[PDB]
Amino acid sequence: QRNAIREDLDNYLNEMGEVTADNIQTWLSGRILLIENAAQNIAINPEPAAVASLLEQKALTSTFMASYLGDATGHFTIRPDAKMPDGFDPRVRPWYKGAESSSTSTLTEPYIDAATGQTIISIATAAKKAGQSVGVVGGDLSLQTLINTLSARGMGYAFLVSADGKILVHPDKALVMKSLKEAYPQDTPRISSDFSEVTVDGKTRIVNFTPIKGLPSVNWYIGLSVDKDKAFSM
Ligand SMILES: CC[C@H](C)[C@H](N)C(=O)O
Repeated sequence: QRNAIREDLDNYLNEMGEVTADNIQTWLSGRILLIENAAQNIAINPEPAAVASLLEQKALTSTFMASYLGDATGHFTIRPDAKMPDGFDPRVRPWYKGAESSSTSTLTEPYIDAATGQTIISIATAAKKAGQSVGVVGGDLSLQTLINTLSARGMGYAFLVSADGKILVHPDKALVMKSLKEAYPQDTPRISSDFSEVTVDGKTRIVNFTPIKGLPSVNWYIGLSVDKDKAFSM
């Protein structure tokens, strides 16, 4: 009976994957624009009084945990202000290196925030004034915000996985920054497969992967994992 509507279930799961990727792409896109705008505006006049005033504005401080500018001399400005660890250097941080490596904006993987000590991600971009970089701007979003975004939509759940197979954001915090192989050792889903049927705790799940279109610099996927019996029962 299943083998007759199995192509049907594929169609629903692909649809659910697409919708989820679309939403995330949309939620991130406005935040990417604010950081880009901040960087465009800094490049206007990169005097440090100006920078501070821009990063203090409510549109940025209500949207990000903090935003900041770092330069090639090692200096930085962060708003809201925070006590940084001794010897903190913005140049070595994943937002800075990421932004300098790309011709456009970028998004980090999860990393440990120097300010709060919590796992976050960052949107970052180089502020270019007339072709020349003047530093890197970024904004921090917490993993909990990202987890909350994903879990909005009883078959299953969504998670965010990079195109290298590293889980970035998953409702089970234990699996954050684990590869697929490490998180699903017994029976590993493969991105190369439209659908991967895997056993988790003696139950079959169906896992697909949907690319998130329209992100700058990164190729990430939405993963969907659904209980096979619940999915078919539907
Ligand atoms: C000023 C940079 C901030 C603190 C960034 N979240 C970092 O951890 O590097």
